[PDB]
Amino acid sequence: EWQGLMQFTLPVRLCKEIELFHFDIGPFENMWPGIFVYMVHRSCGTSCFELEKLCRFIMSVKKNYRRVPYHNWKHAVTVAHCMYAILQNNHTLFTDLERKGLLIACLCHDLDHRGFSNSYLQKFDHPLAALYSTSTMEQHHFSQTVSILQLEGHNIFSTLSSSEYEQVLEIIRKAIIATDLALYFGNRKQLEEMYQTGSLNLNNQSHRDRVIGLMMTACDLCSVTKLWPVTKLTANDIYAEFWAEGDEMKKLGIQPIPMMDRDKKDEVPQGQLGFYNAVAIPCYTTLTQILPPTEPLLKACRDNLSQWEKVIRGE
Ligand SMILES: COc1cn(-c2ccc3c(c2F)C(C)(C)C(=O)N3CC2CC2)nc(-c2ccnn2-c2ccccc2)c1=O
Ligand SMILES: [Mg+2]
Ligand SMILES: [Zn+2]
Repeated sequence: EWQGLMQFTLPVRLCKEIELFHFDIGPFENMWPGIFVYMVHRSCGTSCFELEKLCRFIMSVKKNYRRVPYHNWKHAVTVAHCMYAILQNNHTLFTDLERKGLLIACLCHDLDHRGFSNSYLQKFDHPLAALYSTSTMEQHHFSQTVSILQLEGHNIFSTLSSSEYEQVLEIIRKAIIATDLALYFGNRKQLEEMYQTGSLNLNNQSHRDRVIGLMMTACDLCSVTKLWPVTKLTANDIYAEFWAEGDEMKKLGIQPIPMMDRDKKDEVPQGQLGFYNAVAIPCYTTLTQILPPTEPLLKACRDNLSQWEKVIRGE
């Protein structure tokens, strides 16, 4: 499988489309691994990784996403593509090591997801929660990333120096942990404060980490930034996963919270409106403030919000 990837060439008709924030990978499943190779090559250079190691790595990542309704291989590549578009539109700001780390972090950020929230795992004293008390799944995702990197023929970072290697692994660690949405709220609030007091300073590593964390959230949530038919379908996948978790609670006779209850289906449009207003709009607003070229994400998020309003109002 990995050898045929080495030969892959992105069809020329997709060379312009892939640069756009709203690009939907949906119709191109057999190309997803090749699309990631393409994005790495354009963003980090063709001399960045040894091609064979990169190809082995990508295929091992793919195999370590489970067949769940939403946190699957499709989501991994979708998030990686959003990061690509952010990086391509902010060419001066990030280092070569950051561009490498962040594309890899995005592809890996939900590795071996089981379709359960951290809350679920903690409540039922699952072994992963016994191991990782906070940001439970995210620590697991990073752990899985490191395990794949340490496989024979998979160390894509083998040709970095000792210091550069630990640096990129820390970029990846922080970026994956930042995808714990519980951490986003505080991160965005701190960034908003720093922005408006004019103290935000990208020479400051801790400020940089915060900006990278917000970029990670923005990429992770980017299904809300696609054209309406794409966004609407992805919402189906998201709730399928919410409801499957709810169903697991019902197996103990336990009534789940509304968001995870398939019997509360009629409340979905209102639920989405609430989520866009409370989470997605603030995310892309703050991101656009810090990185003006990301504005198309906010524009697309606003468009989908108005679509959900129309659904609620029966228009
Ligand atoms: C209602 O509709 C939606 C609700 N959520 C949502 C999710 C988790 C949590 C919450 C949410 F709102 C709250 C309630 C804030 C919460 O505490 N968690 C758990 C998390 C803190 C640790 N996400 C999406 C969405 C749109 C795009 N990607 N995702 C997404 C889907 C699954 C997981 C994460 C994000 C969505 O569409
Ligand atoms: Mg996650
Ligand atoms: Zn994710």
